[PDB]
Amino acid sequence: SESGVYSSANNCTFEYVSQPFLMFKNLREFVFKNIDGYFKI
Amino acid sequence: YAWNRTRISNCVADYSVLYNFAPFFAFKCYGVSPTLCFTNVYADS
Repeated sequence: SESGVYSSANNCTFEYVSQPFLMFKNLREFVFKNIDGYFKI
Repeated sequence: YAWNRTRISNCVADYSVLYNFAPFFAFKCYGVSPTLCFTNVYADS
C-alpha cells in the first residue's frame, strides 16, 4: 500500500520531470540507450 | 567564496541582463567579452 524510502543522495547534477505528463492493461515497452553522452528512452 | 553557485545547471544563459542589474566599473574577460555553450558556469562571488 505504501513503500520506498531513499537513504541519501548528494552531488546532484541533473533533474528533469514529467516529459509526457501521463507518466484494461497495456504492454509497456521501453528502449534505453546511451549515445555520445545522451541517454535516450 | 560566497557559495560557488553552479549557475549552469541546464538553461539559456542571457548575459546582457547583467548590464541592467547595476552600473559596473570592471568586467575583465579572459575568453570572449561579447557573450557560447560552456557546459559549466561555476559562478561565485
